[PDB]
Amino acid sequence: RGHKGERQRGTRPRLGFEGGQTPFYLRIPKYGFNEGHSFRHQYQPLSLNRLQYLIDLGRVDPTQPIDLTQLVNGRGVTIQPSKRDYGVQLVEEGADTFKAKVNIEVQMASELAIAAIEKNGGVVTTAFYDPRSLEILCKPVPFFLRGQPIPKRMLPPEALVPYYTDAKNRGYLADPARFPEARLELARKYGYVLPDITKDELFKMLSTRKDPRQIFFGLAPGWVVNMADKKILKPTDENLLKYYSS
Amino acid sequence: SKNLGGKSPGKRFGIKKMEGHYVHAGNILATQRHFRWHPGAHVGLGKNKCLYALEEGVVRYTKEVYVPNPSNSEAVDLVTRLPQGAVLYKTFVHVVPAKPEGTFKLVAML
RNA sequence: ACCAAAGCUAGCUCAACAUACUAAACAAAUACAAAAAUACACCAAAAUAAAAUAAAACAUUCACCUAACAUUAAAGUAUAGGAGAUAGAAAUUUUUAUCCUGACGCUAUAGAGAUAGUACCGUAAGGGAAAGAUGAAAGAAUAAAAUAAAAGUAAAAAAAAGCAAAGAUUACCCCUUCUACCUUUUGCAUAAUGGUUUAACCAGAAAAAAUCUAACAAAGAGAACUUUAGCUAGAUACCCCGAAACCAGACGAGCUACCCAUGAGCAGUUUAAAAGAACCAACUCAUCUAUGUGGCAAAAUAGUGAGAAGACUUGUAGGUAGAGGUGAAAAGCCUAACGAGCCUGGUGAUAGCUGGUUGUCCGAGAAAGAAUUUUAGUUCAACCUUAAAAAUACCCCAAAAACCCUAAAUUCCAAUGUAUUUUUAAGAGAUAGUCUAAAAAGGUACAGCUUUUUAGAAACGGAUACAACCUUGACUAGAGAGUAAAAUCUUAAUACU
RNA sequence: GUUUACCAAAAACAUCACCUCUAGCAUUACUAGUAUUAGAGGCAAUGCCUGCCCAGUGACACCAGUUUAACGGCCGCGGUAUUCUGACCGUGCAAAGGUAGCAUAAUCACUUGUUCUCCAAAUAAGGACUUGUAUGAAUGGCCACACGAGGGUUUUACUGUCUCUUACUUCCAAUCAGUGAAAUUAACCUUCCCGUGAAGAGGCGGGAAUAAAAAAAUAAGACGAGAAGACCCUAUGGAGCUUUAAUUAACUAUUCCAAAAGUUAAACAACUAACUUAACAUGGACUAGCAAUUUCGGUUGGGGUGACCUCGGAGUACAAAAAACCCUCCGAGUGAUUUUAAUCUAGACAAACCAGUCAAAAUAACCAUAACAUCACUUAUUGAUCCAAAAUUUUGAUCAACGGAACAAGUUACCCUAGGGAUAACAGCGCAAUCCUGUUCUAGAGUUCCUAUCGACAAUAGGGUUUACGACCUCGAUGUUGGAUCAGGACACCCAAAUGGUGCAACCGCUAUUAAAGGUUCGUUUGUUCAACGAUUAAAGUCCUACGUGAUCUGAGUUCAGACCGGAGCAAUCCAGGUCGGUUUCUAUCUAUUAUAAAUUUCUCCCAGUACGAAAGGACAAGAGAAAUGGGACCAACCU
Ligand SMILES: Nc1nc2c(ncn2[C@@H]2O[C@H](COP(=O)(O)O)[C@@H](O)[C@H]2O)c(=O)[nH]1
Ligand SMILES: [Mg+2]
Ligand SMILES: [Mg+2]
Ligand SMILES: [Mg+2]
Ligand SMILES: [Mg+2]
Ligand SMILES: [Mg+2]
Ligand SMILES: [Mg+2]
Ligand SMILES: [Mg+2]
Ligand SMILES: [Mg+2]
Ligand SMILES: [Mg+2]
Ligand SMILES: [Mg+2]
Ligand SMILES: [Mg+2]
Ligand SMILES: [Mg+2]
Ligand SMILES: [Mg+2]
Ligand SMILES: [Mg+2]
Ligand SMILES: [Mg+2]
Ligand SMILES: [Mg+2]
Ligand SMILES: [Mg+2]
Ligand SMILES: [Mg+2]
Ligand SMILES: [Mg+2]
Ligand SMILES: [Mg+2]
Ligand SMILES: [Mg+2]
Ligand SMILES: [Mg+2]
Ligand SMILES: [Mg+2]
Ligand SMILES: [Mg+2]
Ligand SMILES: [Mg+2]
Ligand SMILES: [Mg+2]
Ligand SMILES: [Mg+2]
Ligand SMILES: [Mg+2]
Ligand SMILES: [Mg+2]
Ligand SMILES: [Mg+2]
Ligand SMILES: [Mg+2]
Ligand SMILES: [Mg+2]
Ligand SMILES: [Mg+2]
Ligand SMILES: [Mg+2]
Ligand SMILES: [Mg+2]
Ligand SMILES: [Mg+2]
Ligand SMILES: [Mg+2]
Ligand SMILES: [Mg+2]
Ligand SMILES: [Mg+2]
Ligand SMILES: [Mg+2]
Ligand SMILES: [Mg+2]
Ligand SMILES: [Mg+2]
Ligand SMILES: [Mg+2]
Ligand SMILES: [Mg+2]
Ligand SMILES: [Mg+2]
Ligand SMILES: [Mg+2]
Ligand SMILES: [Mg+2]
Ligand SMILES: [Mg+2]
Ligand SMILES: [Mg+2]
Ligand SMILES: [Mg+2]
Ligand SMILES: [Mg+2]
Ligand SMILES: [Mg+2]
Ligand SMILES: [Mg+2]
Ligand SMILES: [Mg+2]
Ligand SMILES: [Mg+2]
Ligand SMILES: [Mg+2]
Ligand SMILES: [Mg+2]
Ligand SMILES: [Mg+2]
Ligand SMILES: [Mg+2]
Ligand SMILES: [Mg+2]
Ligand SMILES: [Mg+2]
Ligand SMILES: [Mg+2]
Ligand SMILES: [Mg+2]
Ligand SMILES: [Mg+2]
Ligand SMILES: [Mg+2]
Ligand SMILES: [Mg+2]
Ligand SMILES: [Mg+2]
Ligand SMILES: [Mg+2]
Ligand SMILES: [Mg+2]
Ligand SMILES: [Mg+2]
Ligand SMILES: [Mg+2]
Ligand SMILES: [Mg+2]
Ligand SMILES: [Mg+2]
Ligand SMILES: [Mg+2]
Ligand SMILES: [Mg+2]
Ligand SMILES: [Mg+2]
Ligand SMILES: [Mg+2]
Ligand SMILES: [Mg+2]
Ligand SMILES: [Mg+2]
Ligand SMILES: [Mg+2]
Ligand SMILES: [Mg+2]
Ligand SMILES: [Mg+2]
Ligand SMILES: [Mg+2]
Ligand SMILES: [Mg+2]
Ligand SMILES: [Mg+2]
Ligand SMILES: [Mg+2]
Ligand SMILES: [Mg+2]
Ligand SMILES: [Mg+2]
Ligand SMILES: [Mg+2]
Ligand SMILES: [Mg+2]
Ligand SMILES: [Mg+2]
Ligand SMILES: [Mg+2]
Ligand SMILES: [Mg+2]
Ligand SMILES: [Mg+2]
Ligand SMILES: [Mg+2]
Ligand SMILES: [Mg+2]
Ligand SMILES: [Mg+2]
Ligand SMILES: [Mg+2]
Ligand SMILES: [Mg+2]
Ligand SMILES: [Mg+2]
Ligand SMILES: [Mg+2]
Ligand SMILES: [Mg+2]
Ligand SMILES: [Mg+2]
Ligand SMILES: [Mg+2]
Ligand SMILES: [Mg+2]
Ligand SMILES: [Mg+2]
Ligand SMILES: [Mg+2]
Ligand SMILES: [Mg+2]
Ligand SMILES: [Mg+2]
Ligand SMILES: [Mg+2]
Ligand SMILES: [Mg+2]
Ligand SMILES: [Mg+2]
Ligand SMILES: [Mg+2]
Ligand SMILES: [Mg+2]
Ligand SMILES: [Mg+2]
Ligand SMILES: [Mg+2]
Ligand SMILES: [Mg+2]
Ligand SMILES: [Mg+2]
Ligand SMILES: [Mg+2]
Ligand SMILES: [Mg+2]
Ligand SMILES: [Mg+2]
Ligand SMILES: [Mg+2]
Ligand SMILES: [Mg+2]
Ligand SMILES: [Mg+2]
Ligand SMILES: [Mg+2]
Ligand SMILES: [Mg+2]
Ligand SMILES: [Mg+2]
Ligand SMILES: [Mg+2]
Ligand SMILES: [Mg+2]
Ligand SMILES: [Mg+2]
Ligand SMILES: [Mg+2]
Ligand SMILES: [Mg+2]
Ligand SMILES: [Mg+2]
Ligand SMILES: [Mg+2]
Ligand SMILES: [Mg+2]
Ligand SMILES: [Mg+2]
Ligand SMILES: [Mg+2]
Ligand SMILES: [Mg+2]
Repeated sequence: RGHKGERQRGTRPRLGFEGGQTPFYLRIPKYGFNEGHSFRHQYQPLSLNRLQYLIDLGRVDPTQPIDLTQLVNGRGVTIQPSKRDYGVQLVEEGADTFKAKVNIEVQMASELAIAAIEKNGGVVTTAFYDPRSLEILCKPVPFFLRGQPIPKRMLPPEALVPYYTDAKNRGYLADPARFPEARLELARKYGYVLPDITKDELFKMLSTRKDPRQIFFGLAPGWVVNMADKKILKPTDENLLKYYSS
Repeated sequence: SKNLGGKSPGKRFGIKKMEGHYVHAGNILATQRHFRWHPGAHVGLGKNKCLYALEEGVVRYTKEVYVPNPSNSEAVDLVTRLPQGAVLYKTFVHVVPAKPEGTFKLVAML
């Protein structure tokens, strides 16, 4: 412990304290850096490299439509809504090497990523989930043990609306009239022949959407999953059905 | 008391790179309160009278004849009053440039 | 051989459960001055906790702090703050019965304070102990049985000379060689601190980052997270005693200060007089001196003094209470310490200040640049330690670095002799300095003086003694050897006829 | 009469008396009172008195104005009577300019003012003089009776206080018997000297000494025991007190607005407002009282006072850099001007951090390949975060203690705690400026003549008394002035002895050498050491010893708590200022120590009124005696 002084007695001052000269961490001026950080949106990145590697080893299967829950279940990605993760974003890291044909749904995507999926004859769509929704979507089985109905999917807030309304982004709220046009525009720009998705045998799976108000595939807002009996329960009431279906 | 405020730190004026050293463009060669060393070839002068290298190379010091700019009154007067054989000398710093200016490479054979 | 020594029990501690939570005992007596059968009333009540402390001061602020809502997370996040110290949510999430209750808890200085809230100490509130050891049987005491080991003594006083020993020696001394130990310091044999001695007690505690070991690995974790080799687990860490104080609430006026009630004393002499007159007892004070100074006494004894019908002395019962009371102000007195009582609680107050800090051996190893209500302290550098990566590291010849005059010398660098240096990751101490040689400044061209710069040193050898001068790359054993520095310094002389 | 129970009994307090202020009144104080009363105070009976001032600060009057027996104040410079003075004159400033009295005082210093009285002699006491430029009139001024365990002085008397001690009793004491404590204690096998050393040694070095043990005595040392120094400083430690410190509540009174209860007109002019208020009593303000919370920046050759605290240039720091001082010297806290001086970025300087500095290329601006604002020594002309104002992009600190607490002063001798010999006062040590000694040199003084006696300007060396300087030992204590007692030592000799020189005739002297066995008085005043004075002496030495000596004494003085006076301060309090008063403990463990002698000096009488001298004067040696002191003894008488 040394000898006498403040240190041998155990009393030396707190951490930032410099001995009375104005502390370093306090002489520097305040500036928004971390300003409003808790409210920023966070999209966990997923490269085409990892997606391909996941398909190749048969963690996710390209056969059925790939959404967030499928990515989570393959542990290809990890989402923590508590940290304001709003979902997966698709990045182009493996674009040149990406040979798989998929129906994929992510919450953000880059032009190059999209192009890279189109070239192989698949379909990309950007969908939005609110925090509560997202939480339920990533970990469904713990939600079904909760004993609650399946909540409505919320809309995007005013900031994110212009993103999800554009066919540019293949937004889930976009006008499908614009889709083939923009989709072709991509193929002009990156110089590849755009396949006709219509004439494919898996096409029925490729067109599959969700309702903008719906969390899962083939379930509906307001149902209740009884997992011990392997039954679904649906409201017959008029008010309930009006509320959940609005 | 009578005497006050003699206390100020040293300015660290001096000569940073020495003859024969290697320098990269922008290195400060020397720094000074009055002109002691004058800038020579490839050596820029700062507004505080400090010398810095304009080219990558080797520092050399030299004595040379001093012919002041005719726009400078004082120096011209000093030169004009000299006896007819006399020549002002001063000490200069140069950088002998090391790398060749650039090279010619083969891009494409058409 | 005395004094002594040794037991293993009494009980305790922490949890679990649990019904549910003021035990036991009540014949009489108990709230008259508790323990006293019996007479016309009264009876009752509430007002935010504060401060010590942290902020290195202190003024807003300062978790917990005698108010049920737990748990896994969200999260030390949003927010709140002399926007400082610090403080700090929620939405939203998770939680499967009952039995398997005991103990890597203590064993008489421990564990409860406890054989006991008793003795004892306080007027009171309140404080608060110590203590036990035979055996199956003591309805086996001319008594039988296993330690005889602490300091203290006895058996047995001492015989020149010296930190009490050590080398030794046929031999105890005599000889030779060594300036107790801690702490504190620039420096201690110091005549600086502490200790009579013995036994028993008596003081380093935390896992953010890191390192080490291992699992699994683009993933890992028995949910909530983290991830561009990571994740998970384990292991590695940060003392003890001490103020004057401050705040709240109790208890104190049987001492003493001043009051209120109610009693009691004041003889002789002098005076028309009981006149804050006079002399002088009882009585009350406490002047001066000597004793006494662990005393007869935590304020007395002997003599000597001052008042002695008064603003006098004094008994009994009652009152005023600490931010207060009382005061013919001495800041006096308020239960032997009153510039503001005492006790309990806040409390393990807080101390940059002093003291202390417990096995062995080995590797390396530190004297100060900068800020600072700072110079008794911190936090940064520079050094240094432990790991780890590298590549140059000192040494360094020319050449080179200013203008009037200017020294010893610096800077910078090949070669060459060496093996060091730099980065990376961890980490503290230290930052109150002495003398010697040199360059200067101040002073008295004084200081064992003071302030900087370069160098050195801090022997178990030498300078008799010795910190700093000189010799000397500090290992173990030997009844070998060679060397080093080093031990008395010289002169002391004036005839001129 | 009262007071600090336990260091102060007093000049402090109270007090009769005299004065100010505040009140016109009812069931718990005052008071069962009613202004001839009752509270809050001042001052101190009596007597003579109580002068001038309302500018400041208070308090009344909520502003004017009034108040000093409210806090408090009460001056100069120049010129004048033949001369010192200054009735007079001039002029400045003030709210008034200290009046009467008293006065070297309990009154800053000068001060032991001057003079008279008292004493043989007085820094004492008393009486006068008195500018006290710092007295002074109810924070009272002057006389006075009586009184006082108050403080000073004289006379008588008395005495063991003293010269100068003595005898004897009792208690203690020592021995025997019984019982049986305390502080204390590293271990001790516990000598002396000189040296040394954390600067004062039983323990180190060099020497000396030395059978072992009790018992009784003394106190020089064990920096002896006691109490974590009360002095001093430090601590971002306390507390008490005072305010003109900074923040401001509650409470107590004032004033006001609102609340609450009301009341009036049906208002006025031409063709809604205003006013009211018994006691309670709420919310918000105002002014005071009484208070609450908190603080005393640092550096400093100890603190305090003074000075300083940031930035730059030169020296210190001679040639790369850096480099201190309460070191030596200059500066800065900005002007002036127009060339109004952009954006972005390689690489560097500097550097603990924060801050500072340069700068290529590239863009854009402009001649259409157009980026250093300039001058004043150019270097310095400056300030972080937060927070406030601005709205687009900025601005704001003698935050000058200049790395900056958002906002806080005094004082403590009533003090407290924690520490410090890191830092003062005492003593030691260092040093030797100051001080003291010698020698060296002679210009000069000495009628002439340097050195009989001196000796400027200077020189060399020593001593270690003084005042400092330094801060090295001691702050878990090294108790401090002068006396008393006992003295140990030096010699730099005051006396006694032996001599040299004289501007030595003799007697005196003045010098110098040698010598340390023995001596070195009694009184008046001062606390005093010094010093003055009276009387003497053979002489009344200079010093060292912790300014020897308090476990032997003293306590007058300094240095605690009380109190006056002058002064400073708004006050609390304060002054190297006076004055009165004020607790001085220790049973000895260790060291050390505890009786041989073998004189010393004066003065008489002779020597002789000789030697010597003009005379006045007047010796040495030799020789006889007496005393005194000191050492050692003793009672026949005297005396006790
Ligand atoms: N001048 C100045 N004052 C500041 C600043 N920051 C805080 N303050 C403080 O803010 C307060 C403003 O109130 P003030 O006393 O000026 O009326 C002051 O205490 C002042 O010292 C600043 O940046 N500049
Ligand atoms: Mg220590
Ligand atoms: Mg220290
Ligand atoms: Mg994530
Ligand atoms: Mg300078
Ligand atoms: Mg400097
Ligand atoms: Mg604090
Ligand atoms: Mg602290
Ligand atoms: Mg404090
Ligand atoms: Mg609190
Ligand atoms: Mg705020
Ligand atoms: Mg702060
Ligand atoms: Mg017990
Ligand atoms: Mg017990
Ligand atoms: Mg024994
Ligand atoms: Mg021996
Ligand atoms: Mg010291
Ligand atoms: Mg040290
Ligand atoms: Mg030593
Ligand atoms: Mg000593
Ligand atoms: Mg000793
Ligand atoms: Mg010492
Ligand atoms: Mg001591
Ligand atoms: Mg000792
Ligand atoms: Mg100490
Ligand atoms: Mg000490
Ligand atoms: Mg100790
Ligand atoms: Mg002791
Ligand atoms: Mg960890
Ligand atoms: Mg450790
Ligand atoms: Mg407080
Ligand atoms: Mg405090
Ligand atoms: Mg009573
Ligand atoms: Mg009578
Ligand atoms: Mg009488
Ligand atoms: Mg008596
Ligand atoms: Mg008598
Ligand atoms: Mg009597
Ligand atoms: Mg009498
Ligand atoms: Mg009388
Ligand atoms: Mg009573
Ligand atoms: Mg108080
Ligand atoms: Mg009081
Ligand atoms: Mg009384
Ligand atoms: Mg008084
Ligand atoms: Mg007093
Ligand atoms: Mg008491
Ligand atoms: Mg503590
Ligand atoms: Mg400190
Ligand atoms: Mg060392
Ligand atoms: Mg500061
Ligand atoms: Mg460090
Ligand atoms: Mg060279
Ligand atoms: Mg090299
Ligand atoms: Mg320090
Ligand atoms: Mg020194
Ligand atoms: Mg050195
Ligand atoms: Mg030796
Ligand atoms: Mg060595
Ligand atoms: Mg060696
Ligand atoms: Mg008394
Ligand atoms: Mg009394
Ligand atoms: Mg009296
Ligand atoms: Mg008395
Ligand atoms: Mg009086
Ligand atoms: Mg009158
Ligand atoms: Mg009078
Ligand atoms: Mg008057
Ligand atoms: Mg007035
Ligand atoms: Mg007026
Ligand atoms: Mg007179
Ligand atoms: Mg006087
Ligand atoms: Mg006056
Ligand atoms: Mg007055
Ligand atoms: Mg007066
Ligand atoms: Mg009378
Ligand atoms: Mg009298
Ligand atoms: Mg009297
Ligand atoms: Mg009296
Ligand atoms: Mg007799
Ligand atoms: Mg006996
Ligand atoms: Mg002996
Ligand atoms: Mg000695
Ligand atoms: Mg010896
Ligand atoms: Mg010896
Ligand atoms: Mg003694
Ligand atoms: Mg002594
Ligand atoms: Mg002592
Ligand atoms: Mg102390
Ligand atoms: Mg003292
Ligand atoms: Mg004091
Ligand atoms: Mg400090
Ligand atoms: Mg404080
Ligand atoms: Mg004020
Ligand atoms: Mg407070
Ligand atoms: Mg101060
Ligand atoms: Mg200071
Ligand atoms: Mg000083
Ligand atoms: Mg000094
Ligand atoms: Mg000052
Ligand atoms: Mg550098
Ligand atoms: Mg350019
Ligand atoms: Mg400062
Ligand atoms: Mg500063
Ligand atoms: Mg600075
Ligand atoms: Mg601060
Ligand atoms: Mg006093
Ligand atoms: Mg103390
Ligand atoms: Mg010292
Ligand atoms: Mg020191
Ligand atoms: Mg003393
Ligand atoms: Mg002195
Ligand atoms: Mg002394
Ligand atoms: Mg001294
Ligand atoms: Mg001493
Ligand atoms: Mg000398
Ligand atoms: Mg002459
Ligand atoms: Mg001396
Ligand atoms: Mg000196
Ligand atoms: Mg020193
Ligand atoms: Mg001391
Ligand atoms: Mg001692
Ligand atoms: Mg003598
Ligand atoms: Mg002599
Ligand atoms: Mg003679
Ligand atoms: Mg003598
Ligand atoms: Mg002396
Ligand atoms: Mg003395
Ligand atoms: Mg004395
Ligand atoms: Mg003594
Ligand atoms: Mg005095
Ligand atoms: Mg008296
Ligand atoms: Mg006195
Ligand atoms: Mg005594
Ligand atoms: Mg004895
Ligand atoms: Mg005795
Ligand atoms: Mg004769
Ligand atoms: Mg004749
Ligand atoms: Mg005789």
